[PDB]
Amino acid sequence: ADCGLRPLFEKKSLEDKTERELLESY
Amino acid sequence: IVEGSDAEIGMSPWQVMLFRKSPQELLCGASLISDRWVLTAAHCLLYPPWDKNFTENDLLVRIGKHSRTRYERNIEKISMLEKIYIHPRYNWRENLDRDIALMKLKKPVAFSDYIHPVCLPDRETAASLLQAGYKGRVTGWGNLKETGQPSVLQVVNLPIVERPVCKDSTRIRITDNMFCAGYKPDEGKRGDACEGDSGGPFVMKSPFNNRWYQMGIVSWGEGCDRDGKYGFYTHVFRLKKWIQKVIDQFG
DNA sequence: TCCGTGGTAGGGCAGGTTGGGGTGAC
DNA sequence: GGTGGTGTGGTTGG
Ligand SMILES: *C[C@@](*)(O)[C@H](CCCNC(N)=[NH2+])NC(=O)[C@@H]1CCCN1C(=O)[C@H](N)Cc1ccccc1
Ligand code: NA
Ligand code: NA
Repeated sequence: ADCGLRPLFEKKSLEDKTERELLESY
Repeated sequence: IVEGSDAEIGMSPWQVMLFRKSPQELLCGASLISDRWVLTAAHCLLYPPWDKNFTENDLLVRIGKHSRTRYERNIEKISMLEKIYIHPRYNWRENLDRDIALMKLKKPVAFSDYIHPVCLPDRETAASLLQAGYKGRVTGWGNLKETGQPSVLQVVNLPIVERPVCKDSTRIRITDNMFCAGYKPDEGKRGDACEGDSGGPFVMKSPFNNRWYQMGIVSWGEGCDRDGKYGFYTHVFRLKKWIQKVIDQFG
């Protein structure tokens, strides 16, 4: 329900150090 | 995980450690999908060519961890298993087809900063994201080379590969229940899962809604991070109705 | 155009927690 | 220690 939204990342609008790498791959 | 790096804290809160009660040893990865259910690779539990067949009371799962061995007080959750469910069509002999299992926890787990379920993909997400070239992310405490193990959780990002390339890469018969991921030899960048990382999640972040989805389970390989060779992952969206049925039937 | 009857394996030819549908594979 | 540390914060108490 709540799935997929990390408390310390998405719920703070804070990105992890390599996630853009994924998003640029789309 | 070969050629990855240390995970940030809370970076993969659905990551689960499959543990054996005695000897106290780490068997595999797994992932949190509901408050009562964990998804791993079947071969983590049952692998008859080596007479492996673990009961419900042989194992624990540890959720919320970062350190491999140390008890992470007021951070981790240790849970006992109610029931193990292996896919009836799991083929241990030939190619680890449908290499998937579900473990029902004896009690529901409380989510937190460190413990939190990943989403399983719908049709649209899956259509959209399972495309060669897109990168996803694999995590685990498996081995760092192929010939030792990490102090904390390892993460690496790797691209999904075209099926004909995956098919040509390996001698083994591959089914449409599995996909492969990795860099090619002329792409320069490197990386792979390795032994001990089985059951760990291959995940992707949805550009449409910001959620992370589990597209794969670390299933198999030949070596780890060998040029021309790619990591093989259980195609999770293909087996989602089994996952559904079991949950809804035995929750 | 094909994707069950044994296989990873019982009992049976349907269906189940399983024979669907897919960046399909032949 | 209970779970490491020539430890007393940390991803967490004291
Ligand atoms: C069980 C998991 O820890 C492990 C993960 C290996 C992933 N490796 C890479 N490079 N991504 N799985 C395995 O080791 C599986 C389980 C048993 C055999 N196996 C293999 O990888 C063999 N190397 C290949 C194989 C042998 C027999 C049947 C299928 C695959
Ligand atoms: Na059957
Ligand atoms: Na301490």
